Amino acid sequence: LEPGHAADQEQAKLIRSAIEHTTLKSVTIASEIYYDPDPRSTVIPEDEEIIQLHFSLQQSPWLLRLELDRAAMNDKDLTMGQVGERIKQTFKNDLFVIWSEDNDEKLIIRCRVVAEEDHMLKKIENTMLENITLRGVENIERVVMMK
Amino acid sequence: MTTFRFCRDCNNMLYPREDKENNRLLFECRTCSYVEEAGSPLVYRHELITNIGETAGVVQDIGSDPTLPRSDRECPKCHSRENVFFQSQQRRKDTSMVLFFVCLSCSHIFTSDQKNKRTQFS
Amino acid sequence: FEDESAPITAEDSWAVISAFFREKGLVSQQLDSFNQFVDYTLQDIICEDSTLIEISFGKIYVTKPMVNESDGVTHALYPQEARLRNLTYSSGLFVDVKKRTYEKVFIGRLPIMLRSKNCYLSEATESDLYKLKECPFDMGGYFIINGSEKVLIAQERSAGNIVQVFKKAAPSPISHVAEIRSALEKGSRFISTLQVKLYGREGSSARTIKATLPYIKQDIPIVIIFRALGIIPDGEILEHICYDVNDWQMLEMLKPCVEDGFVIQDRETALDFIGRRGTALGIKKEKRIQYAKDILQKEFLPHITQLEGFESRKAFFLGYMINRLLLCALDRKDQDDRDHFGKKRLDLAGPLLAQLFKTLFKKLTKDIFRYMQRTVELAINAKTITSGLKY
Amino acid sequence: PRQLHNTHWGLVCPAETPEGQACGLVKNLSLMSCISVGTDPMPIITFLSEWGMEPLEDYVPHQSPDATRVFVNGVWHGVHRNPARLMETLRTLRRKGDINPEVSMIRDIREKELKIFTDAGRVYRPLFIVEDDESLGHKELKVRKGHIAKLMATEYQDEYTWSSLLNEGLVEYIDAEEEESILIAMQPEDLEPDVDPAKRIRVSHHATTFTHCEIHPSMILGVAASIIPFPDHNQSP
Amino acid sequence: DGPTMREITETIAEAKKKVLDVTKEAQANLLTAKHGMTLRESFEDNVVRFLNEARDKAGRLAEVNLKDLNNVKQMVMAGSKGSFINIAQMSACVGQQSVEGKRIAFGFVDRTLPHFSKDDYSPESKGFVENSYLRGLTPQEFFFHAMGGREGLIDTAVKTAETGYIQR
Ligand SMILES: [Zn+2]
Ligand SMILES: [Zn+2]
Repeated sequence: LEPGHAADQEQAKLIRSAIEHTTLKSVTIASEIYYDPDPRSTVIPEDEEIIQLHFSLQQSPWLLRLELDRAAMNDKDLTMGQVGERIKQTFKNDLFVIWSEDNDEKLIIRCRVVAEEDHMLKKIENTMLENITLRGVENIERVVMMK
Repeated sequence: MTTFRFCRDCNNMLYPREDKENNRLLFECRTCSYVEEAGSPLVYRHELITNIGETAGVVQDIGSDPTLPRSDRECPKCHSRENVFFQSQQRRKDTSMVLFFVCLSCSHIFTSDQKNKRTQFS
Repeated sequence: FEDESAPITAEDSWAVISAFFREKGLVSQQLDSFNQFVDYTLQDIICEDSTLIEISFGKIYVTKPMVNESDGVTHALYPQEARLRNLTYSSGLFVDVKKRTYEKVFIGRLPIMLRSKNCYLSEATESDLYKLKECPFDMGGYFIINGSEKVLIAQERSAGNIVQVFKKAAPSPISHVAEIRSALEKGSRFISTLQVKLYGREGSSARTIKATLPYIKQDIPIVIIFRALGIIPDGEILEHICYDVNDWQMLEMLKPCVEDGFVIQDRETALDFIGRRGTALGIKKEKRIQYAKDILQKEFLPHITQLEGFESRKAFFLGYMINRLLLCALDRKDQDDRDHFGKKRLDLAGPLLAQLFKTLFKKLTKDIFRYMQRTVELAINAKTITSGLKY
Repeated sequence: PRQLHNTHWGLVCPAETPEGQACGLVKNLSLMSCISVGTDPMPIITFLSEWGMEPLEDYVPHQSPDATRVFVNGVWHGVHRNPARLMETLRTLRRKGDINPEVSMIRDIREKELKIFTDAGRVYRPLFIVEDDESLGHKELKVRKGHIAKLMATEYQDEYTWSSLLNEGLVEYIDAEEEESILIAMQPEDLEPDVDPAKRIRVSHHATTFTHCEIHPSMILGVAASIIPFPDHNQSP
Repeated sequence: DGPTMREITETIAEAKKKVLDVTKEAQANLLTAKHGMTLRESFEDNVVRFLNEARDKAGRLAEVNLKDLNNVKQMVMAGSKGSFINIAQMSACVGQQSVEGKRIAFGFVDRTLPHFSKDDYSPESKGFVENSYLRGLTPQEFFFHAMGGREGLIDTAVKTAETGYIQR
């Protein structure tokens, strides 16, 4: 670590999480594809508050839904916004992405392709879990602190 | 938990299809012309972190298995002290070392996981 | 007074052990193996391919050990003399042929294992042994060839007819494989190998499952093999693989399998699919379909059956391999341990002597066939065997 | 392959292997090992269906998921509900002698399988049977002083024999495969329902499951090592 | 020393408690995995650290004891053949066996030998040899010590072969 910062167990940890490669697959609990046709009202209860809350200051009826885990989330210093805006900045305009906020009790990401839908999705689901880099450097896997 | 169905006539796998007018989910057959409405909207599920498999092996004769360990704890149901117990039957590296017990009187499955998160253990 | 129902003590163990060695000695592995051959395995080989297009072979008799003398009577041969005289402690092998026209007999020599039922020392008393110049302390699980004492070291090898799933190196496109190396116990041990491979690794699009049949130049999707076997509906097939309806994870794993077999919807198209991957381009449909039926009947899981009406037996077994293969890819079971001794096997005198003796009895059988085609109008090379073994 | 595996216990010597190249690839059989010679499975396969083994021909999984599947020498012959009583009978037949001792029968309760082996080449050793068909106390070895008396009587007369012990269900032959399903006690004394500080430190008998007992632990050794005095006080190599 | 041997037995007994606790801990699911490590991985780690700490402290108690008359100690003090580890394995605990850097593995399904119950991760099960060579090893201890022994024989053959070609 940089000269004037070698006793900071706190910075060590920061740099650790900024090096240790982290994919979406390392933070995801499970993924599901639903038939949820009305981009306004949802067939999923828990997601009502999230589609509402996204109207303050094209899309296929098929929904890819990921459930993320807080432990791994806050552990690897990651924000719902970071994760989401990273996925978004990956699939061009070729994908509609929305996500619950850091306050909600459930971390969720919803995605719609933007007809062979069901198929492209299971492929996109794959690219997301393995290829997208949320944080870290390629190839660097474990990363440990020692004194 | 996507429990899927088969055709009524030709008994083949059904595939999800969209009724674009009333916006609902169907399941057609690609052999005959059969087609039905969907039970739930869930069409696919992928559990990166799973639980199923942990209890595999709980059989009626499990008590007669001599290689299994025995304890005398109490089961949350019949308080009978006749138990047989094993660790997670999944074979993943990232598993815990929690124990699963089987009441040999009422065959109830309980656990030593103080963070017990599930209700059925299946 | 010494209650005969009183528990046994640690010291009492040696009594049970002395009893063990009094009856078996120290080389029962050798004796027993060789005896099972000479007493059963031998006769069984004489009944396999024992008929020619007739001449059929029947019963076999085995002589006590003796020598072929140059300028003299056939002498009784004892081990001591065979060692000194650089001889071979063998015995006469006589068969019983049934010559019948269609459109005893001496046959080779068998080297005999000392102290086996056949040897002259097996029934010898202590003094009989001394007068014979054979130490009463000798154990005898060996042979005497050209005067030198020879031992057949046990050969350890993997057991046959056993399913085994294995993971695979990150490079290869096949993430898992379920293998069985079927082989018939008797007759002719045809080790045709069946492999059920799972294409694609965790995170690859549509992980498919294909099997490798013998004489077929392309891995075949499993759904197609099930239909070639008479199990047509997806429903019926999955049931042969997944014996639990709630296991949605496993059934999900086969979804791409079903799709990979869609084109084929009936038994004949399934058989033709296969027949074409094992036939040249100018062969006729029937011939093809026939080729595939014969393959699934004799080259496919031969340890189960080689007859006809047993396609449900092979379907369920094939389903069982697929089951265990997925049980591993689903991280519910660990890949099999290739080093578990319970799945190994040790070949000894008998089994070993049975590979050579089969192979040789089959060459003695070819020759006898070349004594008919070439005969437009007793022609038996006994040495074919006496040399093969001896060698 | 050249590593000393857990399943080698009692079947192959843990010490006698050569140095260098052949190390771990050339092995030696333990004093009491034997290798199966081979037997016909017909009678067993016949008896199996005579005892309720539903043919695989008429088996419907979605209809009887609990069913235990039975194999014989690798072949799946069928299914059987309530395998418990069949296994009891199977063990009794082999312990009488009606089923050749050499035959190996394994039931995996949790795995829902019953595998039988009749082929040659299988390595096995003998153990004391520890069934609890005795009332007076608890689980005990079936060999009692009276038996040993007969054994030693026959010795002195140089007719109760090793085969006698086998026939009267007192001892059994066990291969690595079957070994998986049992629980073996080291010293018969441990089935027992201020300590010598000079003795070595041994573990405790927390068992009521015992199914067998080692005739004597020193029999895991082969011929060469059986000649080393106090081998248990030496460094392994 | 008679009392020393007692200080040694207790030292090991104290090790088996620390191990027993971490087990109950793990079984209740209270152990926290160390970053970039599995529950099971860090569990094993602590158990092995405990078991070596034991062999070692057990060994020091024996070393200190021995008088200056003790011939083994006389040889060690001079520099001619000898070392702590030797006195430790002969007089006090022999220690934990191991193959491929880990404790003895479950070669049979979920157990090291048919003599144990399934899912037994205790020290006696997975290969800790409690006795010294003087006391003698139990049969299970003996087999485990032979598993570990074979390892050294195998790669001693390797190290040998590989080094001869590297040198040339
Ligand atoms: Zn249909
Ligand atoms: Zn209960």
